[PDB]
Amino acid sequence: QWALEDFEIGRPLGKGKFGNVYLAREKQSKFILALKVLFKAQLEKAGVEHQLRREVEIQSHLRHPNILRLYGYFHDATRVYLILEYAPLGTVYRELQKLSKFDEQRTATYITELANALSYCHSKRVIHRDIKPENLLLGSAGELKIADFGWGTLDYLPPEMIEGRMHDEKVDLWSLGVLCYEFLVGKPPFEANTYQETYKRISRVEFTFPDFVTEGARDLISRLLKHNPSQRPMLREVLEHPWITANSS
Ligand SMILES: CCc1ccc(/N=C2\S/C(=C\c3ccnc(Nc4ccc(C(=O)O)cn4)c3)C(=O)N2C)cc1
Repeated sequence: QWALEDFEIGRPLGKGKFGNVYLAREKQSKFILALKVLFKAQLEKAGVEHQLRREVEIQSHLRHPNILRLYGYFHDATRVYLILEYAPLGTVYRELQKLSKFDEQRTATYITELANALSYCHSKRVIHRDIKPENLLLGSAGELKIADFGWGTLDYLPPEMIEGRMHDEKVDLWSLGVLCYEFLVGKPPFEANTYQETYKRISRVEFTFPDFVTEGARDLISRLLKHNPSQRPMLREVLEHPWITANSS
């Protein structure tokens, strides 16, 4: 429906595996949004075409305030364009870097926001979203927005996905643990200098806490980071968790 001639392109906002995202404005309405540019040549030399277009026509039907919206899309001769919600306050990564680590209120708040977004995805049968801080954006009121493109790094993957086995909903509860830890500590709990070592650290579930992490947070993270998926909580139970309810908004 749309065309490139409909939009005025602005400053760059980020670069992903598949393309660059620019700030953009639609002329008729003056609507501010983000526009992504994917070269269909680059897509077909990695063999990723149509693998993603499934997710494109899925994302389209995912309306939730803690998930970045995909308004629509179109293609010219040599390229493909995605019209997406623009998140004013940038990535959670950029924010985590400035501050080093987040306090418990900000952290629990993001975990609540994440949980609701994931609980929503799971109701719509969408499983395993890549929620690295680099893929988390911040809306105008500092509200978290899940913004990934997957359907490299092991840091957020649970044992089952790295060890080849089948997985379910509860993958996303491991990730919440990894992120609850990374928000408070500043570094994910299984970080290492090599792929091969992170693999072991994740497999053997070898994480430790700095002195400053509270016993309530040690509890939640410990609950979320279980090798056996069955043992992990439900998202309801995470939102119910005392440490969360105490500090969250
Ligand atoms: C909706 C489905 C979707 C999700 C993610 C996608 N991939 C993206 S989005 C993106 C960046 C992006 C999208 C929307 N809003 C912002 N907001 C920002 C970013 C940076 C700054 C800043 O540093 O000053 C300020 N605001 C950034 C991206 O880089 N990729 C790969 C593509 C489609």
